Amino acid sequence: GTPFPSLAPPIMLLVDGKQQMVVVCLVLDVAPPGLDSPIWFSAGNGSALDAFTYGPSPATDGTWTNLAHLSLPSEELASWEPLVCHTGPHSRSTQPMHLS
Amino acid sequence: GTPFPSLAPPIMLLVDGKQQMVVVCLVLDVAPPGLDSPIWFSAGNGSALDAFTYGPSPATDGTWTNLAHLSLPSEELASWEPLVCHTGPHSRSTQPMHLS
Amino acid sequence: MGVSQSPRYKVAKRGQDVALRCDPISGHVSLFWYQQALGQGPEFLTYFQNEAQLDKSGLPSDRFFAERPEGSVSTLKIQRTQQEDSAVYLCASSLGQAYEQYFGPGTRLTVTEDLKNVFPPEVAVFEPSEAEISHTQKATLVCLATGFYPDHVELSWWVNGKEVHSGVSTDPQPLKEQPALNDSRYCLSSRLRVSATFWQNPRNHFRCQVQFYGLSENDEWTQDRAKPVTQIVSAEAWGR
Amino acid sequence: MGVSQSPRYKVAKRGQDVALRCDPISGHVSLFWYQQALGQGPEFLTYFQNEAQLDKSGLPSDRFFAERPEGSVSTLKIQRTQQEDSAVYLCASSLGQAYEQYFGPGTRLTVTEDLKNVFPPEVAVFEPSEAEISHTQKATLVCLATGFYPDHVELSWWVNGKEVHSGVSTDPQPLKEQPALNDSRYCLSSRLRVSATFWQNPRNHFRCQVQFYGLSENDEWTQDRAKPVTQIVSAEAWGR
Ligand SMILES: *[C@@H]1O[C@H](CO)[C@@H](O)[C@H](O)[C@H]1NC(C)=O
Ligand SMILES: *[C@@H]1O[C@H](CO)[C@@H](O)[C@H](O)[C@H]1NC(C)=O
Repeated sequence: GTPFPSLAPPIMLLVDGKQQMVVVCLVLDVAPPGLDSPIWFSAGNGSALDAFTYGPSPATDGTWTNLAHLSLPSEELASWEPLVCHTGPHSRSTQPMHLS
Repeated sequence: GTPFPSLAPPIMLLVDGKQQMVVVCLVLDVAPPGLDSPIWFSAGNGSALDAFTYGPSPATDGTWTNLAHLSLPSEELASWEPLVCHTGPHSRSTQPMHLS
Repeated sequence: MGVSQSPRYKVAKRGQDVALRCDPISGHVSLFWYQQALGQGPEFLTYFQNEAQLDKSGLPSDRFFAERPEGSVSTLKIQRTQQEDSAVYLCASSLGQAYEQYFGPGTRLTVTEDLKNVFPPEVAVFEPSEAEISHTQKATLVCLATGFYPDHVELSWWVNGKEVHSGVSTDPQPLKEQPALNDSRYCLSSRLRVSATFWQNPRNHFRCQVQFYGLSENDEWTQDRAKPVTQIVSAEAWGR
Repeated sequence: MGVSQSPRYKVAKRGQDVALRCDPISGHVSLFWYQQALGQGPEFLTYFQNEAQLDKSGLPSDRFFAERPEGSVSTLKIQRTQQEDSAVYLCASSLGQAYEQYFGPGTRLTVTEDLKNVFPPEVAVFEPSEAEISHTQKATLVCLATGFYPDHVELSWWVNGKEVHSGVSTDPQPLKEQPALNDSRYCLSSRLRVSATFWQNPRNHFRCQVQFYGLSENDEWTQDRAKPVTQIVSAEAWGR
């Protein structure tokens, strides 16, 4: 009954000749609500970054977890870093993750 | 971990000057699947009746229940009776319910 | 206290400019506006720092414009609203851009071509079957809210004049009766689970309430038959 | 044994007639055909009683036609398939119309204007964060399958060459990347939860598999870049 987000180690992929920086935030111990635990991210310039959620999913051990990934060029890795994830409900958050 | 359907007492409503026969089937103890426990009905003439499901819903006591209602004129209550509901997975079923 | 928004539910016609409001918690320096649509996470819109906007990246169309003159009250307006505006706009407040956020009820918005598509819920309650009673020694009541548009409803059970939350399990969100058609009505179901000994008591009264939010007073209605305004629809049944 | 259907996944272009098959359990007198669409319950179609159809009420369009000549094998064909045919057709068998039913894997069908809309999944795996490891003493891996159409995929984890099901939690159904657009790609996620002591072992190999079902061999492809055929896409990572 206590939500717990976590920023996973970044991954590097390719799109159109451009190196792509992809990250994801995983919130845990989320109740089984009719609503959910919204997941949004924050950058370095103070701006927020639109992401893609996968919605809460009933785990095999009788729990619920919401997921959301974020994609952005490795070029701008010197402007958004560090990266922060948020969830909840008030809401909850995690520690900044130095992209660099 | 053992699905259990049940035909609830019918109800009488009004649509357009016509008395409407509305019934519903409630399946219980349904697991939390990525799929679900499909609910279909059977009539008297051997034919099946298209219904409307509400999908499995996480109960507050850590369970899942799928629902589905069926509507038909009280005129044809002398052709479809008794009524039967089905669920699962093989599949499961219930006892006939004399509409009349 | 804490963060409150108004209105919570607003249905409007396309081409009709609307306005929203938010009253953050007292002593909160920052203020945020978000947009949830298609189940996606809160998409940033604008940022308010002491009655001053320092960020407007999230804003797609220039039709939107929020103002926080008082410094404690903000107001987001949307001129000539469209269908892509049909979403839930949230509001957050904090001691600053470096502190946790407090969210309010939010504002569910739904725009439509014609306001004639608005309809109240068709609430009906069913009794527990003898099979379930004799097997689990427990009874479960079912409430059904159908043919209502938009999906602006609040279902709640009321046993003996008082609302109950225990044993109450309602669907996460209303389901379109016809997903195929772009414009379709919604449905909803709920389940109240009591003891078989409780349901078998004629004295006990069970009622399923469905708070529907439709058109307000300031909205003209032509159709001679009734008028889908903000109303409630319930269904009751006595124990056996 | 028991009831098997073929194909399990079939993607076709509009105007292209298709054909399905079902091999019921030996000794089963009855045979049924159903249609699941929009999440709705199995909608009856036709009925087979010993190679003989005694009911055809469920059939909407005359384009559909099933035959059971052998009496043990049925075949449902759909001439000039359309978009309203995009659904999961199930098959059931029983000792008679008065006995329980046995269902097969079913046949997921998806029709499209152009077969150029078919795309393989973009599978990628992420490692557990140090925060989750030091807190719960457990590690959770994440797999992501994106940009694939239609939603014909089968995700599974493979630890040390062998597939695992324990601690495996995958999404119920693929989610459209853009729900607004009628034609949109799908996404998918999964979660494998192991012990922190297990993930912290370089020897252990973790792989996320995503079985994608696209176009068969008998389908012509013009686009010079690759060809979205029935293939698998995986992503792996070693423990730390
Ligand atoms: C910060 O934000 C601005 C405005 O979007 C952007 O142009 C810049 O690249 C970012 N990085 C810096 C220089 O702070
Ligand atoms: C049985 O089915 C037929 C065909 O749909 C229908 O016309 C009739 O009303 C039903 N009742 C009887 C007479 O068995």
